[PDB]
Amino acid sequence: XXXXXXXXXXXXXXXXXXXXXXXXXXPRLAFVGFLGYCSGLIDNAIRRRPVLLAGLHRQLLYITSFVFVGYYLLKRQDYMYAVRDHDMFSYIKSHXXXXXXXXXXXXXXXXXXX
Amino acid sequence: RLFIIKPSGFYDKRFLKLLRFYILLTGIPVAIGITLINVXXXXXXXXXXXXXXXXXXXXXXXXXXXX
Amino acid sequence: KYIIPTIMLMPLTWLSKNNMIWVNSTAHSLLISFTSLLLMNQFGDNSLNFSLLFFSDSLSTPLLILTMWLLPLMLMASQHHLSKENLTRKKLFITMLISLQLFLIMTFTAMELILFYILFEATLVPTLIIITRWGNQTERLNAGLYFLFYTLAGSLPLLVALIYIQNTVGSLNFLMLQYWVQPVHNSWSNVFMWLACMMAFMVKMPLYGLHLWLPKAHVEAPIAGSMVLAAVLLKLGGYGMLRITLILNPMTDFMAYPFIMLSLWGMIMTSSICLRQTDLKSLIAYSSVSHMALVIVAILIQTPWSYMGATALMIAHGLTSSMLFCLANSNYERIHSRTMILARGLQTLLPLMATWWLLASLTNLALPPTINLIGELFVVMSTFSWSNITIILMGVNMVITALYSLYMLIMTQRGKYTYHINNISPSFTRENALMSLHILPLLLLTLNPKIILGPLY
Amino acid sequence: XXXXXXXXXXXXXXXXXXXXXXXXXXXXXXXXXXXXXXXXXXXXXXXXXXXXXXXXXXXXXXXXXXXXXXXXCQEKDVLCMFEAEMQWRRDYKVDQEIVNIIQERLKACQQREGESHRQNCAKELEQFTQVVKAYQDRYXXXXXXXXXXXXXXXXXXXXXXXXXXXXXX
Amino acid sequence: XXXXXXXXXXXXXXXXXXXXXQAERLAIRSRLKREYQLQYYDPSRRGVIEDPALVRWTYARSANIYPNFRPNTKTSLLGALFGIGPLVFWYYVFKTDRDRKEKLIQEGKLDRTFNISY
Amino acid sequence: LLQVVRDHWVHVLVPMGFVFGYYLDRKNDEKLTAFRNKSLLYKRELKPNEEVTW
Amino acid sequence: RWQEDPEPEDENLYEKNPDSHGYDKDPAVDIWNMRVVFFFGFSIVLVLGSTFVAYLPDYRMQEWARREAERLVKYREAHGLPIMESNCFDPSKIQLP
Repeated sequence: XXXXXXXXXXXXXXXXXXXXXXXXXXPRLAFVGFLGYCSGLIDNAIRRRPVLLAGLHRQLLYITSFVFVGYYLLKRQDYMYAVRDHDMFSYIKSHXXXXXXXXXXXXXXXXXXX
Repeated sequence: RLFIIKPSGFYDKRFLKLLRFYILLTGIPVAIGITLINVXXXXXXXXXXXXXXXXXXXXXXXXXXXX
Repeated sequence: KYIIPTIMLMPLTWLSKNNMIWVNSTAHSLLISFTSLLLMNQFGDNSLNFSLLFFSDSLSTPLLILTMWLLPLMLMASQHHLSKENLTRKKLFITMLISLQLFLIMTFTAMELILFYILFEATLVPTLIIITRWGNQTERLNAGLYFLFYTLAGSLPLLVALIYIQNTVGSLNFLMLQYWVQPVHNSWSNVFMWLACMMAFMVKMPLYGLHLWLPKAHVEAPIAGSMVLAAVLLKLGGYGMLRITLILNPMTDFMAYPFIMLSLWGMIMTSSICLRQTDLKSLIAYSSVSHMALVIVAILIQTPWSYMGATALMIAHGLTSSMLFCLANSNYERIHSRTMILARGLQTLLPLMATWWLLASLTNLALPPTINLIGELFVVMSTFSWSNITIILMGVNMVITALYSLYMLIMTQRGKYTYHINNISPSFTRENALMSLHILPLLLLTLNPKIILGPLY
Repeated sequence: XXXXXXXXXXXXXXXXXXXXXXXXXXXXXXXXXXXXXXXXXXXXXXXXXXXXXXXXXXXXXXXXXXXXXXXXCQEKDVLCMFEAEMQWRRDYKVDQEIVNIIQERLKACQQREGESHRQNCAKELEQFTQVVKAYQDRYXXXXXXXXXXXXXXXXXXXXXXXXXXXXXX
Repeated sequence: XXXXXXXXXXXXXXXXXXXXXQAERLAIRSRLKREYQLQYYDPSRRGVIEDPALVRWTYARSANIYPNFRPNTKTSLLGALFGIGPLVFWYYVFKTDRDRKEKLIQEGKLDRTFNISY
Repeated sequence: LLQVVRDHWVHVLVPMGFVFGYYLDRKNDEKLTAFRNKSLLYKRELKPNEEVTW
Repeated sequence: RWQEDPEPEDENLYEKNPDSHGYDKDPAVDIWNMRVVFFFGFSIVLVLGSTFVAYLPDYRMQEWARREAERLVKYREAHGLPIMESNCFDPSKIQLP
């Protein structure tokens, strides 16, 4: 859902629903953490400094900033996908007539030659 | 006696020597591969009894190196 | 198991000292290629999925092993080039091959169509930078722009094709889930649905029309000859034609009928030009059109026998054409021109390389069962079940298959070399090693070609 | 053995009555080479077979039968289809090598008779014609590449012809 | 191509114009030979000589593609009929053979009983 | 100890990268625990070992 | 006028100040690379890799199917009349039309 109906408008993270549990040491977090390290490699390409890998130790600021913002950004990702599924399952339960079930068949299909 | 037509030869003959030296270096497990059939038994055709389905090798016939 | 050690090649070349570089990039790549054969070959009746859908198992793809085979070989022939220039420039264009190897593994492994598409066009980016730089002759841009504006013009219609399928019929994803697919009713609205899935693979696999993408990429050489092996990988990189035709459109073969006829004339006319041509690299460039045209014929028949010949020819051509380009590079490094007539002289000046010239040329023809006899002949046998007329056209092509190879031999088998004074040393220890690393894997496939053709084999 | 039929027994007995000569060149060379290196090869094979002693029995052949056929479960669902599709592909891979055995029975007939060729046998000729015709109709051979979902349509196409022809007569 | 009599020594006259014509041919022949003579007979070279005539021969087929073809006329359309034309020629050959085959499978079987491959 | 550590530093990373890839890609099967004993095709009852095989 | 364009020079290792080598510059780097690790891949991937290829680990039911077929032939020959194929995976289908 795009427009809020049950969720509170303008939230820092969620706060209305907190129970979901965020991912711990996820493969998704590692890629954002890799980009934080990658940003601390190409910064020495702009301002000409000796060695991209073994240069200035202000790289720790670049890794942490990508992790801290990324953790909050992925927390919203797990939240928004949950609400999207929650409203989907509630739509089937309340209406029932919109959904139809079919199982087990013996229907003929056209066979291809050559 | 004549001086005759000249080729490089030194670069050419060395490569064939350098190639075969590393074939011979890994020609030892080729020699062991023959003795693996000789010393160790390969496989026998027999009906399986209901006790164990797979142990070490699940289903492999011929050559001990396959298992 | 496959990805991650390939990614670790990137910090390997940069961290190592300036005197080394080439020793670390070649040796470490060889042990990863050994482990690819160790695990991927194991399969049951139907090949079961590897893990979660990021990189999946191989069902009918022993072609991944070929990419692992060229993984060190794309560094061996490029040793003669790049050495004159800066040390930082050397490290950059080894890592562009590593990035190519990273994306090429992902294409064949991952059993997908949605995420496969963003890896299919992703191989074009590193090759573009590779082609547009280090080109000794001019018109790099008249080949570099043509490299994308042929492929991307045909492949961008996959966005309107693939997404249209998953929005209506379940989801594409695993392909092992893809049995939701119902046969196409065949209507005028369903014409552009089939064309958009095909036209993407009609460019990478060259036909008679829209085929000029390939000769421009080969004649205008990227770096020496090792990058031309990656251009061979792009031809077989469009392997999804094996997957789309079988699953997405099984009933649709009536619209395939004009496209077979186009590729059938892309056998006589593509071979005729490959006779009177001047450039040594061009006479491999046009023979590679006809050899890959055989595969396109086999796919559109959809018979179980044809896919056996199709999968064989992908590996057969991937190690014979690349072998021929290394021989073209070995003459390009000595004579400094790609002219066939000027670069004339085998056996007298090149005593041991001439035997490698013979073995590479004859493999284009139907030799004792190496891979090309299991490749070409299987398609010709399958075409008769389609129509009786085919072998009258296909037999003429079998005459001109000699006319690629023998004309390349004879125009170099004259021991004159009056104008030429260079080429003192015949071949370095690495140069002779290149020629052996292409033919001897095919000579090992004589004993067991089960891992050379396997769609339900 | 057991599965392969072949001939029951071969005669092969020499008389040698006409001409004294040097007995026979075929008989003298057979007796000489049997003890020269053929006896040594039999002794070396027996020495290696006895050296094995301990041997693993092993399961070899695997079971797994039926687990619901493809023409019983319908509608696009991964939970039911996957077990059914694996069963059909198991049968198709075996039936590729079933024909191979029957083909080799016809291969055995050709050599053993030679001059007779088509005049005798008849049993192997009839067995080959029955299976291949059934293989052509049921196990694809006309309906493109192998697919379990398309196989049910191929079986329905043969069933439709049987219902239409019998109703008219 | 050959005429009624093979050209080798047919129709030759001394005259005055023909005598100067052979002098013109030898003038270029000796000029291009001497620059080869100066390049071949020295040990200081070591390498393959360029020759501007041979490079222009390779340049004739590899290049000069789009600088040409600007007068299309009726000659280009005749070449199109020899190229795109034969593709349409087999369209009435392969389809007629397939329609012959497809009719046989449904009614009056022609396929062999001992057929199983593909 | 000083001669080996200073000269070789990048040489260790590639074979260790294979082990790191071996561990990471294997542990993905723990995410897919469904269908281990269920569905009779390779199903077997446990006697001593827990959950057949990983 | 070219000014700075003229700089091209022919370069070849061949044998001069190299004795016999494949790698450009330094004899110590050449021997340890071009003959050792270049041929180590020739010994592991080619020679030790020849044991695999397709031989040993069965490879997609090529050897398994032969033992499975033979026992199914002898069983069906003794009891049944039809050999293997008669009605493939079809037993009581719910009509057609």
